[PDB]
Amino acid sequence: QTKAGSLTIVGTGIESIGQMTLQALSYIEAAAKVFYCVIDPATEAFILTKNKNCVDLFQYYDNGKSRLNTYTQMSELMVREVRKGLDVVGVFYGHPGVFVNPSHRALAIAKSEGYRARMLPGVSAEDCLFADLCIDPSNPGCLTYEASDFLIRDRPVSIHSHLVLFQVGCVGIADFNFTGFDNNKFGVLVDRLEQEYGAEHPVVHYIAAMMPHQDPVTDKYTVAQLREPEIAKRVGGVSTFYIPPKARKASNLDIIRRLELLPAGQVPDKKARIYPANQWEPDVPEVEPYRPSDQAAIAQLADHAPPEQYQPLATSKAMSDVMTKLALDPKALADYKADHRAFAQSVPDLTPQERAALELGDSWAIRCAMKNMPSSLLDAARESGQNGFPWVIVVGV
Amino acid sequence: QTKAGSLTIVGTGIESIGQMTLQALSYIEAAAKVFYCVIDPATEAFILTKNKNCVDLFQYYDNGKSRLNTYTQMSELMVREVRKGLDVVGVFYGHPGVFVNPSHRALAIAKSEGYRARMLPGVSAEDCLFADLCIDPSNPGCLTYEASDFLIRDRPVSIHSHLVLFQVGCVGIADFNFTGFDNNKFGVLVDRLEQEYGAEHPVVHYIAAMMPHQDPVTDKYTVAQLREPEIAKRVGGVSTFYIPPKARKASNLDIIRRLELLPAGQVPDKKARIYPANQWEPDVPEVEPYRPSDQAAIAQLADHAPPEQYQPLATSKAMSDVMTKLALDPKALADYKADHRAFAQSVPDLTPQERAALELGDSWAIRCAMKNMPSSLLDAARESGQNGFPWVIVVGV
Ligand SMILES: Nc1ncnc2c1ncn2[C@@H]1O[C@H](CSCC[C@H](N)C(=O)O)[C@@H](O)[C@H]1O
Ligand SMILES: Nc1ncnc2c1ncn2[C@@H]1O[C@H](CSCC[C@H](N)C(=O)O)[C@@H](O)[C@H]1O
Ligand SMILES: O=C(O)CN(CCN(CC(=O)O)CC(=O)O)CC(=O)O
Ligand SMILES: [Mg+2]
Ligand SMILES: [Mg+2]
Ligand SMILES: [Mg+2]
Ligand SMILES: [Mg+2]
Repeated sequence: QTKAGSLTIVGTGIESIGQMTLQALSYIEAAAKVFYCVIDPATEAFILTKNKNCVDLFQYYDNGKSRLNTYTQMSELMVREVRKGLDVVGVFYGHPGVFVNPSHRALAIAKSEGYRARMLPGVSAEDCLFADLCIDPSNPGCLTYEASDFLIRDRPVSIHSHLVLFQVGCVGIADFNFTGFDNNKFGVLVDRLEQEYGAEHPVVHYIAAMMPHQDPVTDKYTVAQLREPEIAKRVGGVSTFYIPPKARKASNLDIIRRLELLPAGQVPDKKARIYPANQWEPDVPEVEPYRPSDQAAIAQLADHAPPEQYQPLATSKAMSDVMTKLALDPKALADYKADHRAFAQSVPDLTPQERAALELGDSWAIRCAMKNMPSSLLDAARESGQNGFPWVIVVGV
Repeated sequence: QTKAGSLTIVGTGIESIGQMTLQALSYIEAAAKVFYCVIDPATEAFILTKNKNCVDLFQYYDNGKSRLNTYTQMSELMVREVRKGLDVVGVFYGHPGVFVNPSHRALAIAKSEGYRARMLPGVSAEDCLFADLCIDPSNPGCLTYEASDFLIRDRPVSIHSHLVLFQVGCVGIADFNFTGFDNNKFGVLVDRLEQEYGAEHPVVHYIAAMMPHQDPVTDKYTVAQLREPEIAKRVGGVSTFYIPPKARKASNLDIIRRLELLPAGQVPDKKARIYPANQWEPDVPEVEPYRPSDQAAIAQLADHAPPEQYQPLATSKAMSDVMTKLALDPKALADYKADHRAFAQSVPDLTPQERAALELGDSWAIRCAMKNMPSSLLDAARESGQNGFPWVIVVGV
């Protein structure tokens, strides 16, 4: 049925220790063997306190050694231990599948040979970028590329959307050196940005803080300023560029008609923007945070009561404790998945409904047991024909 | 100098409890007041065990009430408490700035009025998508849009890169209903996908697991199949689409020359792919994981030793403990930032070098204190002219 051995690949996030997820920590602690690739030493020291059997993958880089040969070796070290029947965890900084080769290789090999294989997501450098630069990828869309790939494959830009470029400090480099990369082809990237955006358009040099007390680098330059030797020298191995839009894109009349966004009149202007505006975009006008409509909405707070169809939390200590244990104890989760009914029978202090919900394991049953559903909602809701009960959208266009 | 009151906005991730970051948890526990917007009840119950003063923001939605008026109210509830001098935490599921309006509004208002304001990144639905579908945004680039915005602004697609569309279950809808959205304009999205990709191109319906024991939905359909009523009905409020590339893009000869990727010969073919290949892409041929070059690299593992310029961890329990405390205790971090020297003096058992590094607070000093730097590296490295010491790149194109 199920052969011995598994591979779980997890992330640490970017900022030391704090940006690791609770589940990444729990799998590191439970593992028989840990392999890791991180930048900062505080995160390294933290990992070594959590498991007695760790190996640093960074020792498999070398001067003039092809990165592809290093990545083949990193992946094989992990899969060898999986073949021996061990529960193996690989750890990469940030998100372990965002701009990472050996994680995807090791997982695909493990899966093809019939072992359990999973990647757990983490916080990427792009996630940090959205938080520190105060932008949302939804407004007005986001394009993300590797800088060398961007140039070699002539990947398209959209002047109306966000652009994010990773690896701007090693344009055209296939190998490794411990002292760092000589970024002498950086001018080729700058020529492309001049062609697409113009010499006076802004580019933001972004470096997320790796230690908890440090501030991020968020330095705006013109495309032309990147040609200056003193500025170009600041771009290194953990540098990312953000290039904001040049203009606002107009609406399509045919789509406005078919989606019925009309009172036989007209919608707002393409530059009638929702507060707040993108502060990096050139010549962006100031947007009013408290318009008359905003003021009227705030005035309604005084007499507000929860709507009749709102579903209040109504659970117990015993149920909350078991759901927390399933999220934070990998051994308990494996036991539950192997036999829902046996596991559910063994949990003390659960109510009859709570016990029945765990026996089934269905999402809607568990939700039903933990939230009170009013009669007004169920009379209008249409339950059978959950799939159609989680509706929490927090943005509008 | 510094007025009373602060706003910190944090995320919970997508999968219940486990995908919260260690720092998000620590700020929730330290807060004077917590405001939250989450989908699953186990995460809600968990938050309420961590702070005694919480408010559910979901109660400010209502039937036929504009989402913009709800978002104005959500933001004002948070900022009102900041103005009173309290340390306030707002909590949104996933990443709190990815497809979220009220977080960016509240933070911008707080910052403009002179209060401390910060967003901490979290794990988004797109982060989960990369992990569960086994793709990397770097290969071959990624475009991300809101589905209604995609249609109304006629946003461009690239047939050679990844495409991700959020909010495919509420095409054209500006308001709210507790029983869910009537997605009767879904056919308009399908027409656009047919125009761009063709009727037989794959589309993956993705729903990340929200509870720890459930599997994700990863269902492939043709564009044509989305017109069938039984399939269209499965798309809801937590549905995202992934559309894989149609073809491989060729290399630019001028860039190959200027980056010097030539031995007076030729590079690999545009479909000479690195293992593993994208399994969702149509008519993708099978790629060999163990080529002769892979086999030779693995053979070198037997006689491997760490290179002479490798930097081993060399720290102490006292130093590791303080760096962990700064990441996990917001009060300790604030104390350290207010007076580096006073804080550093008060930590017992630190060595002279460790103590001096904390007094300074500079990244390179702390790194120097925790890692042994060999003489071979420093003779070639060029320290002064760290910025140019973190070089850990884990992918090649
Ligand atoms: N502290 C930091 N700030 C900004 N970008 C960073 C960074 N650390 C790494 N990067 C980006 O990531 C590239 C290395 S690739 C590894 C990325 C990592 N898995 C992640 O999830 O983000 C760098 O060249 C840079 O573009
Ligand atoms: N469990 C899930 N699986 C896939 N997509 C999801 C999801 N939950 C939310 N989404 C996506 O997010 C949209 C709501 S917008 C909020 C997104 C959230 N802040 C995040 O970081 O991901 C949904 O319409 C859907 O496109
Ligand atoms: O050639 C294409 O197909 C790509 N663009 C063509 C126009 N490109 C060129 C560019 O990036 O400048 C975008 C544009 O400028 O309109 C249209 C499309 O999305 O299919
Ligand atoms: Mg993690
Ligand atoms: Mg253009
Ligand atoms: Mg979080
Ligand atoms: Mg096209």
